[PDB]
Amino acid sequence: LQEVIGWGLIGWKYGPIQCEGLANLGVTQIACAEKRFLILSRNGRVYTQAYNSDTLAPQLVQGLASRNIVKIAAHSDGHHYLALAATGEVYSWGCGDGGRLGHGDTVPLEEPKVISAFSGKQAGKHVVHIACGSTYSAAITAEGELYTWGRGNYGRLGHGSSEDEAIPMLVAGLKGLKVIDVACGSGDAQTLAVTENGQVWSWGDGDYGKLGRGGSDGCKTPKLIEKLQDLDVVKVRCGSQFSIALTKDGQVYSWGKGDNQRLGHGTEEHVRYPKLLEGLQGKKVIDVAAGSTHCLALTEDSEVHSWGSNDQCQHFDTLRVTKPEPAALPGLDTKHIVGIACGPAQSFAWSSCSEWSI
Repeated sequence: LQEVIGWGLIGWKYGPIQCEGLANLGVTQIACAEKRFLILSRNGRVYTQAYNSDTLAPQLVQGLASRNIVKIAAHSDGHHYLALAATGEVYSWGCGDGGRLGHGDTVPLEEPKVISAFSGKQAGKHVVHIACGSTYSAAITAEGELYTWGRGNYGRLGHGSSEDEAIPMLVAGLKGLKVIDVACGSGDAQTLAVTENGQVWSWGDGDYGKLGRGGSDGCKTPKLIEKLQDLDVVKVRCGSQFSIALTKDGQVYSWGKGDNQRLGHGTEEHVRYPKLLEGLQGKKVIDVAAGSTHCLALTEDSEVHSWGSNDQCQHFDTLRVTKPEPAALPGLDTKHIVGIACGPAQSFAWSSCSEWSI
């Protein structure tokens, strides 16, 4: 068996715990929502489990059996889900408020439904990435177009207004650039994106300087993060009121709200421009997972570092209520971890499910 480790506020357990129930599935991805998480299996099925259930027993998400799912998404402060099929179809379910499901109404859905706006597309118009905010959604096509939809407050969708959209809408401001990553926030939310030239963009609410251009002014269309504009950034992430960027050469920058040590720089001052996370210099980071107020980082050599809030034991290596600076979690160096994920009070890490790796 693959190893799947979890810790934090988990209701099935009487530090880190081995989740054999999840290992049986062959985990490739985990998307953490607010009360539950989705698990994608090697065979392209999707399962769901609540954090606070008495029993660990992931249940099959019905309505996807037809298709081979290759990506899932959800947001750690959210109540809706996206799933992406190998053939390109996008499914959505959960809460419908503000049009976040993308079906042109605000009806909530117990079961996955195809977003017909993305069906019947031709080649480079196929969706290849999906993302959720707390109240909105995004997707990227193979050509590099970015579509957003859902709640529009503070310009989080990037279309020059605060209008909600129940149907996916092209982000015109990036038309002409190839978008390769996007991340969505919560509360008064920011949105971040990365284009193939390695430049980085932000828009939405400006509180705590999470947009990365000083002060706290928001904006309603995508704008360049000038401090990152010479680095080859390849991924972005959003936690609650803060932002993360990761370079091709494994450096990490965090900025935004400072409370509860969520930025990892060692104090709780808000940081209004992207700042290099010194605690990880020397390590080559290959992924970062941002929960609400805590983060994990996976390195090339398979170490798993964490920092931030510890109000709910998100960090099993510290007794104090925060973990100010990044530091390797013990026990995990020897397990060949390849994936990490964070919920609002939860963290997961897994090794590979190839029966060959085992």
